[PDB]
Amino acid sequence: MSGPERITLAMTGASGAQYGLRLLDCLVQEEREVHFLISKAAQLVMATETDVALPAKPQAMQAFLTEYCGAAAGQIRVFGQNDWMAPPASGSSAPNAMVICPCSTGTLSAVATGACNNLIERAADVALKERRPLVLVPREAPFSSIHLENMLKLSNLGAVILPAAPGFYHQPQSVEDLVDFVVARILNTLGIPQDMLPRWGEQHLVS
Amino acid sequence: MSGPERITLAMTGASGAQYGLRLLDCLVQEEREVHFLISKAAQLVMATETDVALPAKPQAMQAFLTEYCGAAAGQIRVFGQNDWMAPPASGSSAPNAMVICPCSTGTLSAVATGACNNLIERAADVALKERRPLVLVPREAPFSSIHLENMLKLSNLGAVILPAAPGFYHQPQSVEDLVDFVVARILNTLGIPQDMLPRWGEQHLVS
Amino acid sequence: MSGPERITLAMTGASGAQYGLRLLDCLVQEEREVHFLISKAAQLVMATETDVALPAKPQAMQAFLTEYCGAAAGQIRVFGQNDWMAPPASGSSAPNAMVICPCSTGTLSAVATGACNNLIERAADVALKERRPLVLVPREAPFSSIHLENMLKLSNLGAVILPAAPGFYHQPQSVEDLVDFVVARILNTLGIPQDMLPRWGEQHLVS
Amino acid sequence: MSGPERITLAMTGASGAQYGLRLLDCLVQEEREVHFLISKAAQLVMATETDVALPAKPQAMQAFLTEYCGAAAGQIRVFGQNDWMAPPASGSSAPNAMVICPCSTGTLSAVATGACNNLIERAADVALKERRPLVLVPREAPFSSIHLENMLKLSNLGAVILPAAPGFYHQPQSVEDLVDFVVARILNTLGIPQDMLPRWGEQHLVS
Amino acid sequence: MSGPERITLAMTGASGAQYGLRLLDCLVQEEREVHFLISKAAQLVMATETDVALPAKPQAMQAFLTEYCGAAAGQIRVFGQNDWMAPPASGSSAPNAMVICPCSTGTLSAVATGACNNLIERAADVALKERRPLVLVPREAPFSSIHLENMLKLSNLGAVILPAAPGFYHQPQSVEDLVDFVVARILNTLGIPQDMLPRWGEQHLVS
Amino acid sequence: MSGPERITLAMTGASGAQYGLRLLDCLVQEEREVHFLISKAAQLVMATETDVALPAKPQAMQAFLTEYCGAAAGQIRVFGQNDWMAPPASGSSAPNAMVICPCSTGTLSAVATGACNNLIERAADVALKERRPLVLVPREAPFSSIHLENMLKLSNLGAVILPAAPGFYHQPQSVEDLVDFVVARILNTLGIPQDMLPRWGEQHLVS
Amino acid sequence: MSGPERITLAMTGASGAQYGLRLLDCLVQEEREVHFLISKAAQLVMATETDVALPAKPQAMQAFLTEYCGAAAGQIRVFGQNDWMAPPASGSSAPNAMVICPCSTGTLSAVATGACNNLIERAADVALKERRPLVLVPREAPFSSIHLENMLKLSNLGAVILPAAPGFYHQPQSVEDLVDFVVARILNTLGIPQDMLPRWGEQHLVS
Amino acid sequence: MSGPERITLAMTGASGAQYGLRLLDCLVQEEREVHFLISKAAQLVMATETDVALPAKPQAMQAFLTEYCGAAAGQIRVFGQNDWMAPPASGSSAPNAMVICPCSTGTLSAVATGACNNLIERAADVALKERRPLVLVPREAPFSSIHLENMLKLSNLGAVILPAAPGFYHQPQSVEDLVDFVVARILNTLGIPQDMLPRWGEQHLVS
Ligand SMILES: Cc1cc2nc3c(=O)[nH]c(=O)nc-3n(C[C@H](O)[C@H](O)[C@H](O)COP(=O)(O)O)c2cc1C
Ligand SMILES: Cc1cc2nc3c(=O)[nH]c(=O)nc-3n(C[C@H](O)[C@H](O)[C@H](O)COP(=O)(O)O)c2cc1C
Ligand SMILES: Cc1cc2nc3c(=O)[nH]c(=O)nc-3n(C[C@H](O)[C@H](O)[C@H](O)COP(=O)(O)O)c2cc1C
Ligand SMILES: Cc1cc2nc3c(=O)[nH]c(=O)nc-3n(C[C@H](O)[C@H](O)[C@H](O)COP(=O)(O)O)c2cc1C
Ligand SMILES: Cc1cc2nc3c(=O)[nH]c(=O)nc-3n(C[C@H](O)[C@H](O)[C@H](O)COP(=O)(O)O)c2cc1C
Ligand SMILES: Cc1cc2nc3c(=O)[nH]c(=O)nc-3n(C[C@H](O)[C@H](O)[C@H](O)COP(=O)(O)O)c2cc1C
Ligand SMILES: Cc1cc2nc3c(=O)[nH]c(=O)nc-3n(C[C@H](O)[C@H](O)[C@H](O)COP(=O)(O)O)c2cc1C
Ligand SMILES: Cc1cc2nc3c(=O)[nH]c(=O)nc-3n(C[C@H](O)[C@H](O)[C@H](O)COP(=O)(O)O)c2cc1C
Ligand SMILES: CC(C)=CCOP(=O)(O)O
Ligand SMILES: CC(C)=CCOP(=O)(O)O
Ligand SMILES: CC(C)=CCOP(=O)(O)O
Ligand SMILES: CC(C)=CCOP(=O)(O)O
Ligand SMILES: CC(C)=CCOP(=O)(O)O
Ligand SMILES: CC(C)=CCOP(=O)(O)O
Ligand SMILES: CC(C)=CCOP(=O)(O)O
Ligand SMILES: CC(C)=CCOP(=O)(O)O
Ligand SMILES: [K+]
Ligand SMILES: [K+]
Ligand SMILES: [K+]
Ligand SMILES: [K+]
Ligand SMILES: [K+]
Ligand SMILES: [K+]
Ligand SMILES: [K+]
Ligand SMILES: [K+]
Repeated sequence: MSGPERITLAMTGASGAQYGLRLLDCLVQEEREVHFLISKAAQLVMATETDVALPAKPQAMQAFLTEYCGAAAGQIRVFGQNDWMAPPASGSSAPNAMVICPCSTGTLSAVATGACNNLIERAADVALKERRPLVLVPREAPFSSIHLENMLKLSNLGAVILPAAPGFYHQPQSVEDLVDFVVARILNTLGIPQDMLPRWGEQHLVS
Repeated sequence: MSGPERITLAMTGASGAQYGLRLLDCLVQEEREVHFLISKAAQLVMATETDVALPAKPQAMQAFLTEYCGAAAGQIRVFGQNDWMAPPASGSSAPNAMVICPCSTGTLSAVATGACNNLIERAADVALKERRPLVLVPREAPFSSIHLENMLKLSNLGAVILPAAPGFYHQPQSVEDLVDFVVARILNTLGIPQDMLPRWGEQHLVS
Repeated sequence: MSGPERITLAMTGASGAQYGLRLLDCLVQEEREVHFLISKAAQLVMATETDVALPAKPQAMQAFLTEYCGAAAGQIRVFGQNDWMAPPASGSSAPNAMVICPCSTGTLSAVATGACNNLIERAADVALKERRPLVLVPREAPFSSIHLENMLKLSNLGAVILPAAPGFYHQPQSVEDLVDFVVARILNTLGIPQDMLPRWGEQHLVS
Repeated sequence: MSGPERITLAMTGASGAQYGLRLLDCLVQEEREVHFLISKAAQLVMATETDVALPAKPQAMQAFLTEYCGAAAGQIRVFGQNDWMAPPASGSSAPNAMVICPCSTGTLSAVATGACNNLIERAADVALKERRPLVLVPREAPFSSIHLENMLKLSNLGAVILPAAPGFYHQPQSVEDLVDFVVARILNTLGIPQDMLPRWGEQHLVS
Repeated sequence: MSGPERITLAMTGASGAQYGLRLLDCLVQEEREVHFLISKAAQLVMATETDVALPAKPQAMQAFLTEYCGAAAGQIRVFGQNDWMAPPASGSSAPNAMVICPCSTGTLSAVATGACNNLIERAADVALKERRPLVLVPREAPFSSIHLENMLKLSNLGAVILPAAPGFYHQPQSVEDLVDFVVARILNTLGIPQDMLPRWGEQHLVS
Repeated sequence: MSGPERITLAMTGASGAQYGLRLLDCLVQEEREVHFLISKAAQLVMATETDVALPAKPQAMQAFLTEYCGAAAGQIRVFGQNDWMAPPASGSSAPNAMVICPCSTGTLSAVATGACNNLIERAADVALKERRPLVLVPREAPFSSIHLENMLKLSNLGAVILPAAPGFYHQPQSVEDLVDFVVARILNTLGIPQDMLPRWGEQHLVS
Repeated sequence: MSGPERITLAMTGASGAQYGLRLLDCLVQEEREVHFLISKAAQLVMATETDVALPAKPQAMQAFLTEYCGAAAGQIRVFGQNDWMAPPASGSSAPNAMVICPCSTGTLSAVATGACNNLIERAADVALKERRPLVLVPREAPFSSIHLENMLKLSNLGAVILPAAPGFYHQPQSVEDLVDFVVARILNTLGIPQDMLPRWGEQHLVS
Repeated sequence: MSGPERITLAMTGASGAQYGLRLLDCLVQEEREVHFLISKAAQLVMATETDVALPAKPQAMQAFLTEYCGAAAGQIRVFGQNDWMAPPASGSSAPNAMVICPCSTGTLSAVATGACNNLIERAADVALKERRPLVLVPREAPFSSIHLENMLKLSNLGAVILPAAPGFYHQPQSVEDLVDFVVARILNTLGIPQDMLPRWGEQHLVS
């Protein structure tokens, strides 16, 4: 397979819960193992913006997402916000790529400063120290200078800052097509196959 | 009226021509005077992403947009890319707010470095030196460190960096609802009334 | 009216609870709408330094402060520390000026780094990104280099750093006169009328 | 009225005393209240470059300028260089816009470093801390890196650096027309009406 | 006595709980007063890495540690994570040296940014502002650039960054000898006598 | 004795002359030798804010302060603003701690830039180069970025920035109790005994 | 002869075409060889601000300027904007001093960033790399922070930033006298004799 | 095979010679080719801290280490400190990963500054310029700001700073278990299999 076998997928409390659920679904369809983390605020976002009725506790959440996605037993792990016995908490874990989608400005801040206050933040700290892939998907507008400095610091350290800023150059017809644009770029970044977004100009030879 | 009487609206060659056309339409409906500039690349974007058949030359373009938007005679000015006799080229002009929507990474760069190679770039240079409003609406993903440094520099100088990163917390049902989210935030930034996006929590008293 | 119609007033756990209560009282007397937030540590400060017996929960706190201040029904809103449905949590809210009085070194830090861990910190993050007024009133001595760097960063971004450092040039006779000095400068900063502190030299013509 | 009711006008010892006297005259004609400060070196410049015989002491200077300008009694205040009882010395004063015209490199330095050695320098320090308008009009050539760093620091803090560098694009015919160009840009910066310099392109609709 | 009479000893959730317990034991044997703080994560580390069954609540923990160490009544104080009435929370307290051993990357971050979210972090903030000794003992590998920037900032402000990186130049024979190496260097840093690690070259006169 | 035998006490022209006079009184009561310096502006502040009728010339001022404070002959030295033969002007002098209380923004600037224009500024320059204690007590609000950069630079070089920002956590009942709070913190900083402000939590053992 | 034998004189599209034409005339009268470059925008400025009817193409322009200035055949070279075979394009050319007069903000930007988009910009890039004289004469007001950073960078690298900011201390009587002031300072900078501006104080011996 | 076929292993004169010998042994057992370099000071460390009697000259050292490790002929190359004909001296060499274990503060400095004074330092310079793996294993405590700046610079350039700071979370029972912890993390960093340190949480599915 091309790309990572295991992805840590963290959802934090920015608007755009649809992006994180669609990415989860694509990762599952690509037979990847997902270590799923979700913040309390992201739970409130998902309740507000979607009709997904996500259970609160990790085992119930795991059972629910496995069914929602059509996943295999064991394919989605769920870990709670203080579960330091989970693989993402240590750099001695097997290597995973990590994506924070969506990424709140508060989570962006914590990652940029090294605040390590829950498993999402620690997981990101471990990805950086181990030089494992780290993709942040912020959703905010305007971005203040606070936000921008935090994104620049992490981009300079090799994190990929991938704003939830979809393109329109494949004539999107629905909200889903815009969601899938962003998801496709995340999968592209990770080196995971996707067929939602064609390869630009692949068939163009000259002019 | 609340907000500026005159807006310089520059469209550059990032994906998201729909945002610039919808903002133009809203500004016209709010009885504002618009000084419209468009780059050659933005013309190619508009041809690719939309069914708007925009004429190439400024007078024909002006006639076309006046009709497209339902504007009054004289309400949309169009100026070509080297027209230094246009108001935006000089800080001795009457004051305008300026929005670059969408803003390509190349236009972002030119504004951040002071490159003054066409009227859009000069207009932005004048807005900064005169401390007149300047709003950039970049559409790109990932953002590299190049992009982020350019956005940070301009944000620190009082430009508003407003990525084309719509929210989902009003349960959007169509591409248009996402377009209108971004447009609403631009109008909010400018201090121009809009009723596309409600005032969050306006009716919430306690808890 | 001169100055903002709505002020977000956040009290955090620095010494100087008297300043925040007096400012609240002045804002109420000036017929402003106040969105009141208070941290858990600020509750402990208020219990230690004052004889105000503030209820713990937002609705009871709202009822209590409305009575304490002589406010109109609805004039003081109180929002709890995780209430993301409150106006201050979103930049799509109606615009407010925000004052953090007093501002702990920990809240100063969170605002400077963009940590967004409760509604006070998120509210400040939103004020900065929206270029809405943000006034911090730190109370600390000595200030370390940590403190000073955090204040400088925010001052450079247009926040007003207004230490709780009263002047003596109007011959204060009581603790209240010193409290009112600081409050007056906050109201001056906000553009709200006050008659506690005269306009210096207003009547001086020459020499 | 558009623009500030009160301007603090400080003349320092750069060449270009004509600019400061013409601005004073325009401000008076626009019915503004002027708080006038002049350095000892600026007195020597005025004696060298002009035929204005300015008295040395503040009351005599005030009487003289009131007559020279056709001002109303009380409209021009003059304050001496150590008069800390004057409004500009305190941020608790009524708000004024401040212009230093012309601005010597030494005054530029003092403002950039916060040196507070006379009332002009303190007044500028107060304008910055209160986020009241501050316009500096340097006259120097070449500018060294010392000069440029000082101007950049203050520009980054929201001061307007407006060099005495007139334009020629309205075909000036006299020294006075060049003086009036610079004065017009200062008044433009302050938001005060002026009809010396037309609004560029105001009548240009297309091309 | 040489060295401080009172040490604030904070244990945070890095691996190396043995270092903190051994330092506590040495401090007790040197008749020092210890103000002991421990984070929730450090409690989980101690449970995982050692057979010390530490009670959870401060009074029970105090009784337990007094017995474990052979301490005098009152010699070990224990304070909970929000106990702002404890001496370390205020710079008006009697002076203490502070050691964070072990120091997690998250606690390192909080100290470097001034986040003041529990008593350990506030205590460190107070040590820095009062220019009282502050020793951090990080245990992490690799160190990322996040970690290193945080350590550099604090080292530049006079904190001692003392990694849990034992030496081998006294031919250690056990895990305990390595633990005691690090502890000895902490005591050396604090100016407290120790005889675990000889003074290098003390008896070497020439060559 | 604990703390320095000799303190250079400089009063500059910020509001808060009461702080400097009370500190002088405490230092005298602690049998310290004081080298007293006062700026011309500080003389004007003392005349405005207090009923102390301080003579202008150093010998008369010395006689006056010796009486005002109950000092021993020779215990208060007074030196004029250009007296380079005074001990504070040279690092070859016997070592003193220096406190600038209150510290104007102009004196803060001069110390931060090394301007050495009077004996107070030179004395501070000498304290820094000799790594002798230097405590600045600024009184200003808001602090601008100018102020904050100057304070940060000096704090990074080991000066203590101690704003005149009293605490309220010992339930102050008078202006004097607030003055004494600040004075106590200065004496704490210097290592001089004081009993105005208790040691926080000294009697708290657990919880 | 004192000063350079060859000057590259580039005119760019800032207001102040009179300065560039007068400098050209003085250089010709001093028997210097001039390599003349002019941007398209500078052609539009010259048409607007002057009655010089400058031909568009380099050979016609050369013939025209030779006549306008009274120059010898071959004394004024003109090179077009993409003529890389011209001496200024290579550092292996014979050495020239270069002056950009007037210098637009866009040309200032290009030189500061190394953009090399036409022969003027490349010529400046070559002057810097060869440590040959480079004088920029900007004409703009206000200068923004963009402008100032670009000028500072180049000043730090040894370029001379000489704003078109004439002095008045030789009692100018006409627009020409102000033009000649600036020209004189450029010639002074280059080490070329001029008698338009006397040597200040040359005859002053004492006082 | 996973990971690099060739590792340049440099031992420098920090304490911790055991780490370098154990890593050498593991690399040999994993059938990797090792290019071994050792500094003169590291020879003195090995003599002091271990009972390995390492010959001084490269051929004798090679024979000795081949036997000590059970290596194949040709599997360990040894190169002397000025042998510029060795592969590590040139980026045109076949690619190797490089580890400096242990890394003295002096070698850390040389690598950070580009000092190229022996083959170890040149080899590291080549690894950085070729973007080949470079892992430094410093052993020092405290780390000064000198050390930390050097580590930060190299970490920012993509070197891995892996302090000799073992963890205790697998209940180490001997000095060897601590040595093997660090070695395992180096092998993890390099992508070489190891079974000394389990993959954290690999078997944890939920909670
Ligand atoms: C409905 C809703 C939408 C939100 N949208 C955003 C958003 O788009 N971006 C953002 O940075 N925060 C947003 N927030 C706020 C955060 O959720 C808040 O700052 C929180 O502290 C983030 O915490 P977390 O990073 O632990 O998830 C939203 C909150 C809610 C309830
Ligand atoms: C269909 C199309 C879509 C594009 N989308 C983007 C985009 O989303 N962001 C971007 O920075 N550039 C985009 N580009 C590229 C630019 O248009 C290109 O870099 C151009 O030089 C911008 O020039 P301008 O700033 O003068 O408009 C796009 C180009 C085309 C043709
Ligand atoms: C009585 C009392 C007084 C305090 N005084 C201060 C103070 O003056 N400045 C400060 O930064 N923290 C002070 N603190 C500490 C904070 O309250 C503490 O650092 C807390 O974490 C701040 O949290 P908050 O920012 O969420 O309110 C005080 C605490 C108490 C209990
Ligand atoms: C006739 C004359 C012209 C001057 N022209 C300038 C000038 O153009 N720019 C400048 O920075 N200083 C000029 N100076 C010098 C200053 O006046 C001098 O540096 C002085 O210290 C400025 O002090 P001030 O800032 O208190 O006015 C001039 C002085 C005189 C006497
Ligand atoms: C068994 C165990 C070992 C840990 N080892 C480390 C470590 O060596 N370094 C580290 O920075 N964090 C380590 N952590 C993680 C932290 O404990 C986590 O990031 C936590 O948020 C730190 O919180 P604290 O600073 O409040 O103690 C470990 C956690 C556990 C459970
Ligand atoms: C009554 C009075 C009160 C003042 N209060 C302050 C103040 O609180 N802070 C300040 O920086 N300057 C204050 N100033 C201004 C200064 O005294 C002024 O900037 C002066 O140049 C300081 O000079 P010095 O540093 O030599 O004492 C005050 C002046 C007077 C007359
Ligand atoms: C009449 C006229 C006057 C101008 N005045 C200025 C000016 O004073 N300063 C400036 O930076 N640009 C001025 N401009 C704008 C520039 O000419 C424009 O930004 C252009 O892109 C500069 O290109 P160039 O650097 O290749 O000459 C002026 C333009 C015209 C037409
Ligand atoms: C026994 C011994 C132990 C040493 N331990 C260390 C150490 O732990 N860290 C360190 O930086 N230097 C240590 N040094 C010092 C260095 O070896 C010394 O600074 C040397 O110049 C390093 O040179 P190199 O980098 O060429 O190996 C030690 C030296 C000896 C003899
Ligand atoms: C949860 C845990 C074992 C953290 C330690 O991991 P690492 O050694 O810091 O990568
Ligand atoms: C097009 C034109 C007149 C540019 C000059 O404007 P400004 O004086 O630089 O603001
Ligand atoms: C609570 C909420 C709707 C946060 C999103 O606000 P914004 O779009 O980030 O200004
Ligand atoms: C002259 C005077 C009262 C200075 C104090 O003003 P502010 O409180 O520093 O703004
Ligand atoms: C817990 C408490 C009294 C904090 C205030 O201490 P300090 O005045 O900030 O050193
Ligand atoms: C007044 C005097 C002797 C200044 C010289 O002191 P130092 O040698 O600069 O410390
Ligand atoms: C036009 C040309 C030969 C450019 C190369 O010049 P140089 O070697 O870069 O100074
Ligand atoms: C020892 C040698 C051939 C050094 C040159 O290598 P490279 O071309 O600098 O990578
Ligand atoms: K959470
Ligand atoms: K174009
Ligand atoms: K709270
Ligand atoms: K003066
Ligand atoms: K805790
Ligand atoms: K003085
Ligand atoms: K051109
Ligand atoms: K060597």
